[PDB]
This record gives sequence, C-alpha cells and structure tokens, in this order.
Amino acid sequence: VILPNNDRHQITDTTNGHYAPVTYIQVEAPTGTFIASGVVVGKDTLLTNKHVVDATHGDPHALKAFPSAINQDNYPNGGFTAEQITKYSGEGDLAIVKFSPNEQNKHIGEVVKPATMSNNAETQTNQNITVTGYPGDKPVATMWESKGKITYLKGEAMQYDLSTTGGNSGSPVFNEKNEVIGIHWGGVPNEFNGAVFINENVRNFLKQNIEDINFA
Ligand SMILES: [K+]
Repeated sequence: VILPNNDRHQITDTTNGHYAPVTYIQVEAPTGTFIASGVVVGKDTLLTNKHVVDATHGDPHALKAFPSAINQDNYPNGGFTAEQITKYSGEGDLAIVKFSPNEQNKHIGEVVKPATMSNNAETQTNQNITVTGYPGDKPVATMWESKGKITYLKGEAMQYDLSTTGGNSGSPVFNEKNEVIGIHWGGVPNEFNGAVFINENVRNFLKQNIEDINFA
C-alpha cells in the first residue's frame, strides 16, 4: 500500500546485477488476468505468495512467468509455464512454484542466475532495504525498486515503511549485500507493509523442498 515514504525508481537494464531473477507473473484465469511478482531461486524454482498461487484455482498451467521483463511485450528471456505448486505449511503467505523448460529446452534458472538467500544472522530493525518487483499503478510489466527501512521483526514476520501497490505480491526483499531476506505479501492502509521473514523454520522448509537453493 502507499505510505508517507513513497520512494521508487524504475529499472531499465533488468539483466544487470541482482535484478535478473526478479520476475513478472501473469495468472491467466478465464475470468480475468491476475498480475503479480516473484523471484527465481533455483534451476526450476521460484518463490511467491500463497494468494497469488490460489488465483490459478488449482491449475498450475494458468501461471506464466517472465524473468527480467522490461515492459509490455518486451521479455528478454521469454516466458515459462508452471507445472507444480507447493505451499508453506506454516502461517506465512509463501509458496514454491516449479516450472517446466521452455520451447528452446532452457530452464528458468539457467537463462538467469538464481538469487542468493541470506542466513539472516545479522538482520535487524532500522536497516535499509529495498523491495523490487512489478507495481500495478505503473506501466504494464515495468520493474521498480522501492526504498525504506525495517520497522518490525518477530518470528517469521517482518514489517517496513516503504511503498508498494497491487502487483507487488511476491516481490523479493533485498538487504545491502543484495541477498534475499524475505518475501513481500502486502500491507494495511496507512499503517504498514509486510513480508514473510526467512528465519530458521522457513529456511529448513525451503532446503527440504529445493535441492539447489543457495544460502550465503
Ligand atoms: K534440461
């Protein structure tokens, strides 16, 4: 949601640095198109929210992903279709999505370099972070970086003061070292925005379900 701190920048060179794995998501249901975000973390895997996955109504083939999308109809790495979904067993709004290779027999985690996950051993309140993804109040399929600070940490929940809008669901949260520390889910009008914090419980869950995930 939009907050007093509305500090966002557009990323035009999406395949440079840590931006490559940031992904644009489109869930093409027969009732309409749901837009969201996510991040590639393995050869065939990506992370996003449970509510974005629920928009498929149980059919994974309805979920399409375009890594490093620059703008409408400008996808440098093309798109990929989902084949399997696994939801987190805890309360956190988190889900794992596995994709099948594309027409050129390429893997989503091969055309782009998977993101590095943080151990979160030094993460604390008041540190500067960024939430990067695809906000729905901007031109279709454009990547934007939002800047702010962590304001709350408890268990597997985290809150911050930066702005986001519908479309940002599933956007990765990066620390200064450019490692992923959490996954954005949404917020509460005029109060805050929050994400799933990748603590010990969540980390164990990911390692048990993703063979090649990389933790720093
Ligand atoms: K292959």
